[PDB]
Order: sequence, then C-alpha cells, then structure tokens
Amino acid sequence: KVFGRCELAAAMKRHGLDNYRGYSLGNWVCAAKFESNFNTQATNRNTDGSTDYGILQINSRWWCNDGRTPGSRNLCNIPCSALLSSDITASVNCAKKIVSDGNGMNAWVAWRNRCKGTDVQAWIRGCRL
Amino acid sequence: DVQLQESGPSLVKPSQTLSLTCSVTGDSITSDYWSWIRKFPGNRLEYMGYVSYSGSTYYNPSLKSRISITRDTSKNQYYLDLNSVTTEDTATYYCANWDGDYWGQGTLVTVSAAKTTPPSVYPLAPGSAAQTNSMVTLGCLVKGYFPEPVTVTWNSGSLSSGVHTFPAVLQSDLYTLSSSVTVPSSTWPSETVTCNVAHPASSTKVDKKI
Amino acid sequence: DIVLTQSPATLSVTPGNSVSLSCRASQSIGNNLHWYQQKSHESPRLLIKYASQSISGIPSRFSGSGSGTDFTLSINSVETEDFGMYFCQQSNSWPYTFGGGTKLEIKRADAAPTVSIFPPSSEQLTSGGASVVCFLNNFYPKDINVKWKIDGSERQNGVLNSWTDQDSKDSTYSMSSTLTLTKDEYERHNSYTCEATHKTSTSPIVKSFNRNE
Repeated sequence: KVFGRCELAAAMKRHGLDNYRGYSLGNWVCAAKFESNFNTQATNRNTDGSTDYGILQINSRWWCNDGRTPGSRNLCNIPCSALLSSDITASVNCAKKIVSDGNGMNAWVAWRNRCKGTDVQAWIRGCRL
Repeated sequence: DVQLQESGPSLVKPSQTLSLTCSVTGDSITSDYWSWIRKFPGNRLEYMGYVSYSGSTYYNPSLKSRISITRDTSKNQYYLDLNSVTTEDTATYYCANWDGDYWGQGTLVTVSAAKTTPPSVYPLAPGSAAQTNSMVTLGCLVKGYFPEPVTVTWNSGSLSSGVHTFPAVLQSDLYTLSSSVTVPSSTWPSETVTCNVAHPASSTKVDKKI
Repeated sequence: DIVLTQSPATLSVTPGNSVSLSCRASQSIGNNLHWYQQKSHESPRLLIKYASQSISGIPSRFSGSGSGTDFTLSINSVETEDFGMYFCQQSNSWPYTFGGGTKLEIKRADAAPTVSIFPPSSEQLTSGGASVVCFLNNFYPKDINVKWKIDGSERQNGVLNSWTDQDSKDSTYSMSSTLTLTKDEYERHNSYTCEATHKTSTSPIVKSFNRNE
C-alpha cells in the first residue's frame, strides 16, 4: 500500500510514534517519505546478502530474518515478510526497538541525510489528527 | 526456546557490590536487548536498565553512578553490578529481554550485615492442647535463622495436601517460620509424621519427628 | 519520570464474571503501555503489548484497550487461575516505569478459621526458649484479629504474625501467630489462650491449654 502523507501521519500517531523516546511524529513521517515514499511493499536488495523491507526499509542483516542473509541477528525477532503488510504494526514495533538503541534514528540513512536537523514537523503540517 | 537463568549471591553486606549474572540460551547476547528489573517488598517494581545490541546502556536515573550492565557474548551472559548497596537495595531481582517475553526466575537479594545462622527446628505436637476431634493439625517451628530461604516438607513430600507453610518473619536480624499439616486423628501418632527442613545457606538439613 | 497509577488496588472477583483494570499515565504515552501478570513465586508474564496487541499463547479472554493517558485491561469470564498481581508498564520514555499493581483475588463464601494452639516443645524448653504457636487455618475473608492471654490476662509483647497468600484450591487464607517467651517465664504461668475474632461470628473462637494438670 502507498499511504498519503496525512493518512500515514494519523496511522503513526495511533501506533504511538508521536514523542516516542523524544522523537516527534514528523521524524517518522519524514523517514518514511525518504526511505520508501510511504510504500509498505518497498524492497531493496543490498550488495551484501541483505534486503531492506517495507515503509521504513528495515534491513535483514540486523533486524529481521528472511533466511537468505548471512550474518543475520534478527534483532526484532520477526520474519522480514511481516514488514511488507498494509498494516504498519510490525514495522512500527521494530522501528521502536531500533530507535531504543543509542544510535536512535541514525539507523536510517535517509533520515540522517534528509530529516535530521530540519523542521521535520513540516511533514505533518496541514494534517488534522 | 529462549531461557534465562539468574545466578549470584543472595546476601550482600552494606557498602559492598551486588552482582548478578543472567545466562541466556536460544538468543545470542549481541542479537537482542537485555534488561534488569527489581521488585521491592510492597510489589514496587523498578526498571533498572537495559543494554542494547550496540552496547549502549540506559540506566534508571535513580541508580545513576552506582549501576553497570555489561555483556560477555562468548559466555552468552550479561551482568548486573550495583555498587555501594544499602538495606534499601533488598529486593527480588529479575533479568528479562527488552521485549518482555522472556524472564529469568527471580532471585531475592538481601542487603544486611547480619550473620548467616542455622535454624532451630522444633516439633509442634498438641501436648496439653489435646485435639480430640476427627482431624489433627501438627506443626513445625523453624526459628532463629538467617538469611532466607528455608524449605519445609512433610514425610519427605509424601504428605502434601493439607499443608500450610507460612512466610518467614524477621525480628532482630533472625527469621522464624512455621508450617502446619493436618491428618486424620487415628493415624497419629500410629503413623509417624516428620517435618524435613532445609536451610541451604548454613548447609542445614534436619528431620524432626512430631 | 512518567507515573502510572492503577485502579483498583484490589479486585475481589466471582469466577465467571468479567472485570476491568485501569492504568492512568501522568503524561501521554501513545500506545506504549504493556500489561503483565505476576503470580507469587513466579516471574512476570507479558499479557498485552502496546496497549492492545495480543501475545502468542495468552488466552483470548485477556484484552487491552486505550490510548494517550487512559488504559484498560479486560478479563472476560475470570477463572480462578487468574488470581495474582497485574502491572502496567510504559516504554514511551526513559526511564521505563511501572504502575503500583492491582491484586486480583477470588471471592468465595465466608469461612471461619480452624484454630489450633501448640505448647512449647521439650527441645525448645531445654534451650531456654518457649514459643506458643497458634494456627488460624482456611478462613475467608482475609481480615482477622488474634489476641493472646496468659492466666486470663491480655498479652501483646513477643507476638509475631504471618499470613499466607490466597489458596489456589479453596480460595481461603491462613495465619500463624507465635508468642515467644523465655522458658522460666512460660513456666511461671498456667493457662495460655489464642482468641480469633472474624466476621463469621460475633463471639471469638477461643483455644486454650494449661501447661500442667
């Protein structure tokens, strides 16, 4: 599924992302924008064995098991297929664990490059939620 | 199937360091996030801290400067060290994964300067307090020991229904506990009833015939 | 720090009835609220994560709802085995914090204690001590009063009490009361009495013995 921006903002707020560990809602909308353009089915194969899955492009070397990735830790304790649903539950649960490491939202390359240090609240402006 | 086992001392002297180990199966230490939680006496739970995959730690501000959580993935273990303890650190300590699905068994750690002391075990027969009805209740008094726990069985565990073993009470640095067992009157004393006490801390095991 | 406040402190439930447990947060926490059950002598068990998400294997009779600052754990058709403590925990902000707990106990018919009193053992007397023990077994509700007398007069010094947790089979409580004296103090007096006052009678249950004939 490809979300609209305000649709995703509302869903992420219902899924408890606003102010999770200090990160405002716009951070998460911005990260989704630049990782997947709000596409829950996005997948990207990496040069190592791994693949990035779903709306937040969570990687199979570290965070989920797809069975084909050497070095896999499965830190979120899930199959990577769970990250490809129209239901963002599993992606949000895993994202929360990711950001609960000391590296925080720096886990996401797109967030570092396009969101960090900017007015991420622009991504929820004009949304009614 | 992930299993967590806590280990470490149950008695720590004031001003020393309380240390515990959590041994994990089924989940590499560097493949998860790992926590310590404690429960003080009145069901008051405190989240002590966690260590995430990168080795970053988060410590409760209440414990800032006294707590360390560390890892040894080669031993598939992680650790708690809590320095400069006081009697306020007496609690039941738990290790758990950060997701909360897997917990160790819980270990009571008592912080006290009091000396380890074996129990005196006394049989409680009716005596002058004759029991003249169809059931008789017998007991065993376990007095003057430190620290917890003791265990009590009756006839080596063969008598298990109708048993009440009471929580221990601390008075002037010593615990006392009692246990009752109820049996049909015609079976006692024709069939001997024996309470079996351990106190592991003092390597005591005693059997007392009623 | 976020403070979580639970309600009620204790629930006394008739098996087969449904109940609701509350957890309120001092700051908004989104859906970042988890529910645990803890039985005595066992570790906490995760029941619900993220306010409403189910946990593998937990009976469907447990469900969670709420958001923001107001959360509820619902238990449909409570079973006797659901007796224990229930805690909420937030993960929105570090430090993670827990509510103070709701104790779920099972309601059952009022029951008077079975009272038994025990003189000091010969072995204890030889060592110079004299404990008189009184068991008040299998009563309900948990509220009970115990009074000691020596030669007919009230005694409070040297009494220590201990109460069991609710029984898993019959939902009753038990209590032990121990009066500790020295051997010579015990031997100076004749009659010893344990008296229980419980809701089941306006008259106390009295168990006594005389040391000698």
